[PDB]
Amino acid sequence: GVVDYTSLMALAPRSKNFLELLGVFSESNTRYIDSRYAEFEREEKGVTKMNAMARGGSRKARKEIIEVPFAPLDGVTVASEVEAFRQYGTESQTASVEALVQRKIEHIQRSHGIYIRDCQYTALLKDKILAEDEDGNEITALAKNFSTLWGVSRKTGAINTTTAVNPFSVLATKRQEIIDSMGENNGFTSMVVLCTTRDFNAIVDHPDVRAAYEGRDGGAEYLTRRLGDAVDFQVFTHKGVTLVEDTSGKLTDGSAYMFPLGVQDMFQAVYAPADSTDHVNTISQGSYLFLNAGENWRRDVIESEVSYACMVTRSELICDLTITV
Amino acid sequence: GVVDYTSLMALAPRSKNFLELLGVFSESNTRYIDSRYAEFEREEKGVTKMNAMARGGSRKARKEIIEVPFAPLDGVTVASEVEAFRQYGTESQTASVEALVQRKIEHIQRSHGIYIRDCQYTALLKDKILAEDEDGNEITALAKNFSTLWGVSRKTGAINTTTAVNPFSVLATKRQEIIDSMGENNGFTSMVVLCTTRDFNAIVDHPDVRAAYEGRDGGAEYLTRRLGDAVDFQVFTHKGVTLVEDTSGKLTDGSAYMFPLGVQDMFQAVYAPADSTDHVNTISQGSYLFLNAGENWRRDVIESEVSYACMVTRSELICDLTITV
Amino acid sequence: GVVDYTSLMALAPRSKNFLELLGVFSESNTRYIDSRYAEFEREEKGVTKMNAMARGGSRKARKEIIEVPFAPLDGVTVASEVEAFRQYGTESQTASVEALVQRKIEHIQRSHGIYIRDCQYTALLKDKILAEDEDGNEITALAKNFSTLWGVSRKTGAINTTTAVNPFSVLATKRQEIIDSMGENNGFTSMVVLCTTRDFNAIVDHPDVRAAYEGRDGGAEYLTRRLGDAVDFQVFTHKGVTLVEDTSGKLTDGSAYMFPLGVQDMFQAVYAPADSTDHVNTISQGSYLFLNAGENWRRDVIESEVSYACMVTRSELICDLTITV
Amino acid sequence: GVVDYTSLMALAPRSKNFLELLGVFSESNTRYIDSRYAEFEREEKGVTKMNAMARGGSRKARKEIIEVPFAPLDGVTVASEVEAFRQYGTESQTASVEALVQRKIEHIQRSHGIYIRDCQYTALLKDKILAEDEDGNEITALAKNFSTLWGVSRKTGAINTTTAVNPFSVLATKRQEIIDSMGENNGFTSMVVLCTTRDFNAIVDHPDVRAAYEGRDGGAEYLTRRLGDAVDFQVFTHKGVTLVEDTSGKLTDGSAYMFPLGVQDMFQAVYAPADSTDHVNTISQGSYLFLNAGENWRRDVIESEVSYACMVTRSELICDLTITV
Amino acid sequence: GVVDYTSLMALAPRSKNFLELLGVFSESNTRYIDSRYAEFEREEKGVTKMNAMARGGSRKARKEIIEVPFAPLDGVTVASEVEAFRQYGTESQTASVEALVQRKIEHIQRSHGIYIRDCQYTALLKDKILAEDEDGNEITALAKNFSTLWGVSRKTGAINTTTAVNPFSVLATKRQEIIDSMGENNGFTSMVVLCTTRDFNAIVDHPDVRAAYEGRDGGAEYLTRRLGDAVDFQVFTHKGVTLVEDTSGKLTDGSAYMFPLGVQDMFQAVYAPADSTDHVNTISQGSYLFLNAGENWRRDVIESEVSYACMVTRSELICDLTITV
Repeated sequence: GVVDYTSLMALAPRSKNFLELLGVFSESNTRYIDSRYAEFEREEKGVTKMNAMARGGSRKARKEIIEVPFAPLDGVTVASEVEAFRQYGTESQTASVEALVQRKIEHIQRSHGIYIRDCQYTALLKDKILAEDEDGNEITALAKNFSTLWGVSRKTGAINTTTAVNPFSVLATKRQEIIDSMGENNGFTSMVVLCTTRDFNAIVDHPDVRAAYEGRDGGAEYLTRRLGDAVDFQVFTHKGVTLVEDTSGKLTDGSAYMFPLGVQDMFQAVYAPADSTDHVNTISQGSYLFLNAGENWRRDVIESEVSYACMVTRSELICDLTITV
Repeated sequence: GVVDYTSLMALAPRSKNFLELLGVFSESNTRYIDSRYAEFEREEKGVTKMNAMARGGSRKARKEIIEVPFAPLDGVTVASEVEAFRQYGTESQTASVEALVQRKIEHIQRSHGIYIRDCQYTALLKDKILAEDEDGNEITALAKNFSTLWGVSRKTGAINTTTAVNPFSVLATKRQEIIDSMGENNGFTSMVVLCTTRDFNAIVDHPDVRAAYEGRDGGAEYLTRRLGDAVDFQVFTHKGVTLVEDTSGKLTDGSAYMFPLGVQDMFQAVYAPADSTDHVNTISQGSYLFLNAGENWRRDVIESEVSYACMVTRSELICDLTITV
Repeated sequence: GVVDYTSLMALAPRSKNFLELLGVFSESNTRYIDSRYAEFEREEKGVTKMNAMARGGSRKARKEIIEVPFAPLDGVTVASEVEAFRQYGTESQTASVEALVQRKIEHIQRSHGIYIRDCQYTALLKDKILAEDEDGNEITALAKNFSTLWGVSRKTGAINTTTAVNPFSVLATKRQEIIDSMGENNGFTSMVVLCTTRDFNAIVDHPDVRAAYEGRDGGAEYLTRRLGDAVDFQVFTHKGVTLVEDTSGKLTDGSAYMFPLGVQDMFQAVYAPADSTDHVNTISQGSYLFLNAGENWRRDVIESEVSYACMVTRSELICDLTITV
Repeated sequence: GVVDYTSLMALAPRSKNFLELLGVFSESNTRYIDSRYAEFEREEKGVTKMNAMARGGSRKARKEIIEVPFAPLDGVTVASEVEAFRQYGTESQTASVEALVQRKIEHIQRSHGIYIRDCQYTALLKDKILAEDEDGNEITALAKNFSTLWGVSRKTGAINTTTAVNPFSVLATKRQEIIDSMGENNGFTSMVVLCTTRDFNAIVDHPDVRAAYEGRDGGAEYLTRRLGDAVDFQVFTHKGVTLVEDTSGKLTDGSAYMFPLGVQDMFQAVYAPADSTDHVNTISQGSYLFLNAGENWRRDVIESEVSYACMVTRSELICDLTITV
Repeated sequence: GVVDYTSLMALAPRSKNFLELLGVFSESNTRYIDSRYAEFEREEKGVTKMNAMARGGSRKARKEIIEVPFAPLDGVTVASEVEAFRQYGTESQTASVEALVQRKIEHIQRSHGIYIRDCQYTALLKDKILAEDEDGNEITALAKNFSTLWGVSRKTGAINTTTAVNPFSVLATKRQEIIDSMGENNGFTSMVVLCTTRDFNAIVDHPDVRAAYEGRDGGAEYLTRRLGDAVDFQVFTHKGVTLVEDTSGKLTDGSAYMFPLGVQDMFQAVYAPADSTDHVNTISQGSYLFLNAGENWRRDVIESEVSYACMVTRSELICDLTITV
């Protein structure tokens, strides 16, 4: 005796974390599937068009299958007043049958968005799929490192800005290495450096560049700043690279990362379907919601789960930079 | 012989005071209830999701009940020309049956907004619920200090910017204390310092920071300034904290407060229902309005009341800073 | 044989002079009445709400009546081609029956707006109602000084910026005097100084403040500048007061005025009805328009009139400052 | 056998040249007439309203008639595929019956806009109506100088910025002369100086003002710049006058003009009707278009013409300034 | 047994590369035709209007025909789940029948946009039509140089900014040469210099102009920057010319180009129809899409092709500048 209420999940769309705002994981490179196994094709080849004749026809991608981790947050009790989920029809919406549903959906979306932000930051920073048990111990049968998955390796770096010299030389060399790795595409938009607030301050005021960054600060001139105005982050552009001060808190100090934006199919995502006998071999809606009124004779629960995974197919283009303060 | 006209309250929505613009008390963390007693749950725990299996289930909040203070401003006399509250139907709206109603509603909303701003500023500054009699004497049976309510304590500070040194060190230490208090969440957006105009000027031009704040003033670069453009306040960002010059007038001189923005469920609010035999155990519309035409044989009155309360559940994260000029 | 065409007055709304843009006289504090006598209530008291009980009830304004000056500009002749005022119906609008009406209405609105701007500037500057005969001689039976009307007095000042010292000290003292006059309200938004271009230049570049105003000019940072972008005025903020360079031309040189913005009911206005046997004891539409086709056998006229008045109820808060160059 | 297609002219409205963007010749002071002779009334008098009584009534413009020059650009051949001007009905619009019509209309509008910009620049600069034959020789029977038309004279000037001193003194004196000429109106908005790029550079960097214009350049602070953002011109404000660098190309070097903006009825325009037996004593649509399919047995032509004229009624307020580099 | 699905191409419009954003190749100067041969008319003459009489009538363009290169990217296999191209009707859209189609269309549009950007950059930089075989060898029977096509020649330049002097003198001389080439039109908007990032940095910080470009950087003041805010490029204006730092990657280092914007008919484009027996002598939709379900008994393919060409009719106005670092 379970009734589905997944459609109401759209009544309050999630927010957009800093990575989503930067466009690293957007709604474009994210597809909904109908199986627990998700296909990701890392197409690194040429699809160039060329001139042909009026007749004569004329016109090999490594893809991998993984298991999408399951994460239910079904912990929820219906208060028998929040049983106003019998919406639409004729309803009594006003505020009584609208605001309660909106608040419940907003709470669920906040929890799901926190989980998804954790997944995305794990994919970008640790270069692996997030999958952990209740105790906080990684499930090695689901946490698959991308480098060891695609048969590829990632770049590194080592900079200490306290002593002397301009650190941006290493960043430029990494830029040349990355663009050589892209080769026949070279389709990056900008070079961003996700750095902590302390690292940003340390690298922004050292005497080699302490004048240009402070005296000649081009406020509201950077493309990211103009495209932002929804977050209070601080940016600085120099030597063809941009320093971005992440303020989410998940960026551990002493570890800044530099990577390009705009490379197609570099970052992907998926929304596997929910575990059920009715939702098997059926397309997924992303975040689910079921109202169970037969699990317990005393209270009815609101079961909610989300299946989601991320990877960096072109993981070779990420510079796992290390800073020292 | 009383007819209700609460629905017309929406014809002129209230303004948004500085606290509402900053997002401290917004329409999100504010719910309408159907009883004089309001429930507030200070959930400070972990609701993290984790990986599970295809089967096996897998998935303690202190809440307190208070009395919502009642505040009627029913003082109002119908002029027998402002008896045009027989709107809609066919009406004669034009200006005669529209502008009078709009002006009356705007006046009532202005009074209610002043009262609500007083409530919110009392909750933030004095860390207690505002409840006073006609003489201006606190009703101790309703004014419940939040610290002594949740079994929690608040932080303090002591800075004199007239002599020397950079005051922001104390602010940074308080920031670390607050983020340690949040612990496993650390989900603050920015560190704002509600300071008076005199305190702002004193702390902005002392010679330790007199150059950066004046010469290197990043006008229209702060997130608050970009998100504002509806108030003429002045802001300054330094050392990872923002100085905000409140211009509402309710911020007494010599007492600036520093607190974080964005912490979920830290600030809440409620709208208890109106005292009546028809509005008991019925959801509330916020601000009410009744037209009484039998109270006095001579004149008819316009009774209006609003029930409203605020608290700071995570009161431990507020730094009750003290400044000296 | 007269047909009314007052409704077409809305086809081209008036502009907004500098005072209207600043919000001194807006559409909020302006009401339409149905008599030649207008009521203005200077409520300077407390309407504060307070806590009460579930039962027990719980909950003197000087208002004055004046005569609204009448001002007809009925001088107008119908060209017998501008007799296309038989609009709507089926019409022939295209451009023939639309642009002629629009141009006539725009001309009438321009004249009325000039008159109304004169009324508003007289109310603010000379602190009296504008009422003059054809020769330009004041009608003392209608020109009622606000100070001698409300039983109140206004403030003054005296500053010469040519010699030395910072003039803003006098402005600050006047600010304290005004806020003391408001007392239990203190609800001003900003301190604006309506000053002429010559006075603005004289007070902006004297050596005491010649550096901050020029070198440290916070362009596009003032609230008025951000809220403007529809006028080319120049502003400067210092010592908690703003210097505004009026460019309307009605501000005589050597006389700058400082007054607060946002004080409720300080500035009011009214639109008395037109003088007629059909428009007596009838609500007013503001600006009227009648087509008279029986006044003269040769030509038909377009009679237009507007009744309008302004006052400063809280006149005690205006600083009639005097400058010397 | 001619069918009219004037209505399709609105499918692609013209652009707005620099003069139109500045508001010198806008859609407000431009009326459509029904005769080859156009009436322009230079009303320089007082229409001020004044107080009157409840009864007693209470309440000479030089206008000139000119011939509107005719300018046909009927040179056009229908390709028998651009015979898709049988639009609407049921059509086949898609792209075939839409884009061809749009391109033809855009071409015609571009030619007409070039002609109209020439007319407007001739009216402003040479202070005469543009009317020339095919050879480029002025038709003295239509080119009527405005000064010799209204019985008025225009101002002049003489400045050489290469040597020394501040040129703006002459501009200020001309400003006082102009405002004295306006007298009882004085309703100008700003003092603009249409100057060439070379003249702008010469007058902007001479050592008397080389510091303020370069070091203290108030970028995006001028009213014109904020109201622009559709043209890449450069502006500078000083001494109550604005220097505007025209980039249209029709401003000959060594001749900059200073004139006020906002003066009512100073600049006017007209759209006389097309020369035909069906369009005589009929209101005009501005730019016409006729499809003639009987003029030539071989090809059908697309006849298009526009009648248009401009004048400066208050020509006495224009300073025909002369610069020397 | 082939069904056409060209209409769905509009479900996801292409992006706009840097050249399209600058307006070099926009949707205005781009027409859809119905033959493999495209007509381009380089009209460099006078179409000026002039005054005429009420009667008397009053009122030679080199055009060339080329073959539009054909470029199919028909390489595509239907997954038998992406056979949801039976959209509309009643459908099951939700996400299943919407997102798959949207993703396929977005992929096809991305490939086509890359091809079209290559065509446009070849037309602008190499001044020839792009046409190459699979091996990447130019088809000389389709690659027609514009100079040798129109009987015209292009300009050149030679600047080395490393040594001394101001390079902008050569740019100014080229500007005068170009405007002399335009002659009786002179209708350019701005002088842009498409330069690489390295060339931009080299030419922006050399000591002759190292101060104005850095100290006096007019951020957000250039017209291109205001009209942009969709790309993170950097611009600088000096001596009446603008330096633009292209970041697309197709601009080879050591070769910057200066050319004017706004010249009518200088840049054109075309969309020839698809090669088929049903799409011959039929207007073109730009990018096509056909679903072939009889080509192979095993899998069905998604055939897609685009015919497209560009030229610079007024090629004489482009300065093929050469830089040296």
